[PDB]
Amino acid sequence: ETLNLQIPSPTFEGSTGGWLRAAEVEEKYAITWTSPKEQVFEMPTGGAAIMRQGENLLYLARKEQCLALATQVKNSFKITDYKVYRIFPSGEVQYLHPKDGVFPEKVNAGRVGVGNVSHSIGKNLNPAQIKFTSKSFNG
Amino acid sequence: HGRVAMLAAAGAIVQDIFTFPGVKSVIGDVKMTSVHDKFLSMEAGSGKGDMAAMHQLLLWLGLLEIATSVAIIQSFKGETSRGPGEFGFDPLNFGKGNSAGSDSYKLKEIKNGRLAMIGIGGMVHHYLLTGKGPLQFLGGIPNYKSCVSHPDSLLPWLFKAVGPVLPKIC
Amino acid sequence: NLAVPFLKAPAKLDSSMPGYAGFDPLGCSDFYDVKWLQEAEIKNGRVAMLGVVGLLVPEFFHLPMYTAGATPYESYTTVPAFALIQIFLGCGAVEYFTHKGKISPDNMFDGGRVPGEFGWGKADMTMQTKEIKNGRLAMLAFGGILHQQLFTKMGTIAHLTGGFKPLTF
Amino acid sequence: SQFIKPYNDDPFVGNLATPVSTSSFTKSLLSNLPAYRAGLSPLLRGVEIGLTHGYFLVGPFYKLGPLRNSDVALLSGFFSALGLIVILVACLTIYGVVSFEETEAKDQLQTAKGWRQFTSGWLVGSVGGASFAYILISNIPFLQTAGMSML
Amino acid sequence: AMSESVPFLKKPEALDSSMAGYAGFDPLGLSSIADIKFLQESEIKHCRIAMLAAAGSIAQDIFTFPGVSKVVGTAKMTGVHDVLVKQGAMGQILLWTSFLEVFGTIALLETLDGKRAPGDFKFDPLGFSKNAETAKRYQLSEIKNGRLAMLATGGMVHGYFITGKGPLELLTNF
Amino acid sequence: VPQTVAWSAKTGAVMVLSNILCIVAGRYVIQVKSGSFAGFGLPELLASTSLGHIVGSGAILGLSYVGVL
Amino acid sequence: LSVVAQSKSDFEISDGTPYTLNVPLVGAASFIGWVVPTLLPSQIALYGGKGLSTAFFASIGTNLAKFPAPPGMTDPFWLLCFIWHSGLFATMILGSIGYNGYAG
Ligand code: CLA
Ligand code: CLA
Ligand SMILES: CCCCCCCCCCCCCCCCCC(=O)OC[C@H](CO[C@@H]1O[C@H](CO)[C@H](O)[C@H](O)[C@H]1O)OC(=O)CCCCCCCCCCCCCCCCC
Ligand SMILES: CC1=C(C#C/C(C)=C/C=C/C(C)=C/C=C/C=C(C)/C=C/C=C(\C)C#CC2=C(C)C[C@@H](O)CC2(C)C)C(C)(C)C[C@H](O)C1
Ligand SMILES: CC1=C(C#C/C(C)=C/C=C/C(C)=C/C=C/C=C(C)/C=C/C=C(C)/C=C/C2=C(C)CCCC2(C)C)C(C)(C)C[C@H](O)C1
Ligand SMILES: CC1=C(C#C/C(C)=C/C=C/C(C)=C/C=C/C=C(C)/C=C/C=C(C)\C=C\C2=C(C)CCCC2(C)C)C(C)(C)C[C@H](O)C1
Repeated sequence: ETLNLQIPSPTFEGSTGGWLRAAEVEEKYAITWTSPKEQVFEMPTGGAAIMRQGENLLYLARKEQCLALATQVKNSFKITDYKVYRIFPSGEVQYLHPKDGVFPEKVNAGRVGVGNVSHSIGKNLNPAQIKFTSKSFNG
Repeated sequence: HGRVAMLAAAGAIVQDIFTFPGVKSVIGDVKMTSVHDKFLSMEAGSGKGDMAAMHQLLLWLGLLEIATSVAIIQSFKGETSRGPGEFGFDPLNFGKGNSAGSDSYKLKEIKNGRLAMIGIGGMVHHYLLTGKGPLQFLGGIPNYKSCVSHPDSLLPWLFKAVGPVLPKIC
Repeated sequence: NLAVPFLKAPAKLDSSMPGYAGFDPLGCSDFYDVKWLQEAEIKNGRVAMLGVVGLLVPEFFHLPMYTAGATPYESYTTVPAFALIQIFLGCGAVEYFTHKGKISPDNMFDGGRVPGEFGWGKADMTMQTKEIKNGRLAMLAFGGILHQQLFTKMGTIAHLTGGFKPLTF
Repeated sequence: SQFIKPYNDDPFVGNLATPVSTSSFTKSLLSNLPAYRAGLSPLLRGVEIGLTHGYFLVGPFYKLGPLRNSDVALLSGFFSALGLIVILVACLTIYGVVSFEETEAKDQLQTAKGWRQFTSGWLVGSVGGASFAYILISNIPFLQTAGMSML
Repeated sequence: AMSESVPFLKKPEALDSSMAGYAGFDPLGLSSIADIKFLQESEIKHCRIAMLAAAGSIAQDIFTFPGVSKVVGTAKMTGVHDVLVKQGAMGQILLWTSFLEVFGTIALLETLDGKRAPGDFKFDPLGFSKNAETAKRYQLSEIKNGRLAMLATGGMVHGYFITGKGPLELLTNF
Repeated sequence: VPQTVAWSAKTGAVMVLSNILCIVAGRYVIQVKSGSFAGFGLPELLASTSLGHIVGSGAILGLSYVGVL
Repeated sequence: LSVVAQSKSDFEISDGTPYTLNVPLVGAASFIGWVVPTLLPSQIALYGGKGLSTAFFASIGTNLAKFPAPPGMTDPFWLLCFIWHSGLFATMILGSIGYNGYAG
């Protein structure tokens, strides 16, 4: 499961669009995927890179940058083998996506619903009713 | 500072004693810091004339000094096991095999240097107000009674609280 | 090599070659084929050898057809220019004949044609050396005599036998 | 041959290794500047930077300031530089108060004590360098003009 | 590891006792800025030119060639340059020394690569350096009178800029 | 105004020289096409003589300008 | 700054690529390769009968005679200086391209 740090990185010549000091002091994101070919893709941060046949590994500053690449890698290269990690400067590597092995748009058992409100959106409480009260506006 | 001051103190005394041939027909009757001024009024760049006396001193002292600049910079960063003041200058064997000299003779050098700093400072200020120069000042132990008319220096502002705030016995 | 001793031996030339002296300081032999280079040196030499006489003899005697101009150099501006045009095309015919249609570096030397040889014979290495060195000399002499007649605006031997005025322009 | 490469072998860091960024000439200048030179205390780094900055500060104030056409031009220019130096030192002090937690480390610039060392050196050097420029301009007529004394 | 000429300085890193004329004199560190072998070729070139320059100053005092007084009336040291640019002498010497410099430039590239020693043009027609021991002392003496002639050439031409006399006429007319 | 001269055989000579010069150059430097008897056609000949009349016209006008004629 | 020779120092044009700048050879060849053609004279008031290098080399000395004084706006020094350096920079650029890249 854990990120194998030794996975080779796509051939890239560098850009100014990569990550800055906040990645090495706050958090960094990584994406791995399997490629059947040695083909050119577009980096979210700049120009074009070449993914090596087999396993690739990137580091990006934002979670959205890893998923924007994942969207492109699945829409033009039909790679669905992508795993996104969060990396803290303490060395802790946090697996992110897909969170339970199944993509979010597919249902899975053992997923608990967060944020679900039992009524429709028009049935919320008026702000005056919950003024100087801790009660939440969602009923 | 001590070596320059020893040279300046001996220089002021001996300048009062005599002068080299032909110096008197050029500078005239100036005595100490004023002679520095007099040459500089007659030298290219600073003044207008056919002389380069203080400038030649600056040229060769400055060549030596940039050399010592590199020596001090090397000695500061620990790249050299050289002591302070040691330039290897000891042509006559006085330290009997070490140019640095003995502990006693460097203690002598430092102490005479400190004395000469004080002494040449005294001589410069005694000239700046009496105008007498070392040996006339030491002879004229009653002083301010009759003093030599001597020019304002190249830093005349410094002699502006003498009359207005200070007594100005002269 | 041996000519310019503070440089390396060219190592593209050898004492086998007719006029070899080890003199290739700029290393032109490295960048161009040496058969073509030899070829060009022999040809330039022979043309300039004819040119030295071409500047010398018309001073004494100019053909009755023409008018001699002022100097044998300046004579090309006073002979009919179509005469020089026919010289140019005649020399071109000789080039396309003596070379059997081969007029380029890739084309020459294909059947093993030796640079100097045009079929007038085979000569000793010494004899080929004589031709080369005399050719080199007449190249330098052609430069000297042409610019001499150009600057003096007078003939070569008349200038030499008469007061040897410096060349000035 | 290729002159541009990823920065420190990392293709995905936000920088490039260009001749301006990483030539031997650049590395030399950066490594030998007082901010980055080895064997320098933060106080000494401040002094060398301060002497440099204070010295050049005097000139624009003197030549182009409001009192430039007066005989108090050099005095006004020095005091203007001194005022800027004091304002800048307040900027340095407040940066140290808000940017660095208090730790024993003092030989680095980016520490609380090391910044306080550097600020101390910079103020002393700036006043020293401005004072040196004041002395030189006061005495040398070439510097008072733009070199216009020769014409 | 201290400099011989300047006892209080560290021995210059790029400098070595194998070099002819070495005394440990580089207090400014200029042997590190430019390549030492380029500097050696430059110094030796300066040495030989200024040796000819100093000897030329001295000889032009002592005598002049036949007909030179016709062309140069009163011009003595650098005035003769100004009048012989008008005549062809200076242009001639410039052309032929520049001709030689072309092969000197090839030889400088050669000594940069490392094939040739600086200042070494294999010009020993009279076999002066055949012994192998004289060759070293000749190298040392070449650099010594080369450096001395650089200083001397400067010191005469500036003495002539002052007085107009020229070297021997400066001495004989104090 | 730059002096130019009425057509003479000297003008013809420069033109002929320039045309031949380019015909030989065109055999060497035209990258897409028996030194002159291999692959020589009308578009190669019509191009080299077009550059000859460009080079020759420039040479004639320049040699008239400076006095060589 | 500094000059690197044809022979191998440890100078690197960037992070990890050593590259021999041929500052002696390029500067010498570019200077000579531009100055010698530029010797071509011209009876134009800017040149004055000399070439561009020589009229320029003449104008360095004339303005150096009046050493403190700068050359004026209508002085030929500025035009000669700009044209000479424009060709010189171009030959240096092209010379560096030719020598460093083609290596021969
Ligand atoms: C119809 C004309 C013609 C032609 C096709 C040739 C063909 C040849 N000559 Mg010949 N040649 C000719 C006329 C000609 N020549 C004449 C009239 C002369 C003067 C007597 C020469 C002198 C000559 C020499 C000295 C050499 C050749 C060489 C060559 C060969 C290679 C060059 C080439 O293909 O042509 C290129 C040549 C021409 C198109 C005509 C050349 C006529 C000259 C150069 C007049 C040019 C004026 C101008 C200064 C040229 C500079 C160009 C630019 C500054 C304007 C080839 C066998 C060279 C070689 O490698 O030996 C085989 C060689 O070394 N030839
Ligand atoms: C201004 C002078 C000049 C010019 C025009 C050239 C031109 C050329 N060189 Mg040369 N070179 C020069 C100086 C110059 N070089 C110097 C000083 C050196 C020594 C350090 C070299 C060393 C050198 C080598 C070692 C080699 C070349 C090669 C080449 C050719 C192609 C490569 C190149 O540089 O592209 C330049 C491309 C062009 C010039 C054509 C493009 C056309 C546009 C309009 C460019 C114009 C640029 C500029 C405005 C022209 C300025 C001219 C002047 C006013 C300064 C080309 C013909 C190579 C080659 O082909 O071998 C023969 C090769 O191997 N060069
Ligand atoms: C810690 C100190 C380290 C250095 C110490 C050196 C001296 C220490 C001991 C001194 C005690 C003896 C006194 C000797 C005094 C010598 C005086 C002297 O020689 O002065 C030397 C010089 C010039 O001063 C005079 O110059 C005159 C000609 O004008 C004469 O030639 C004299 O030689 C000289 O006295 O003064 C300076 O050094 C000024 C500082 C350097 C200035 C360089 C030129 C200016 C650069 C400006 C360009 C930058 C950009 C500008 C931006 C646009 C501006 C419009
Ligand atoms: C080192 C080295 C060498 C060397 C050397 C040299 C040249 C050494 C030079 C040494 C010198 C000159 C030392 C002089 C010190 C002067 C002093 C202490 C006096 C200060 C004045 C005072 C106290 C006063 C006063 C006064 C007051 C205030 C008022 C005035 O009106 C008058 C008055 C005078 C009374 C050599 C070459 C030998 C080789 C050797 O192998 C190594
Ligand atoms: C302009 C012009 C032309 C000309 C010309 C010519 C021929 C010009 C030549 C100029 C030259 C060669 C000047 C050299 C100056 C040497 C110096 C300053 C060295 C000083 C040594 C020092 C400071 C000390 C050194 C040292 C000492 C002992 C003490 C410390 C140690 C050390 C540092 C080693 C012409 C021909 C066109 C004519 C025209 O009409 C005018
Ligand atoms: C050439 C030139 C010039 C010049 C110049 C020069 C050379 C100026 C030199 C000035 C100097 C060296 C002054 C000395 C000051 C030392 C002092 C005041 C010590 C004071 C007091 C005490 C109590 C010491 C006490 C001490 C003792 C008793 C023992 C206890 C400890 C201690 C406290 C350390 C100008 C400027 C005139 C311009 C002119 O145009 C050209």
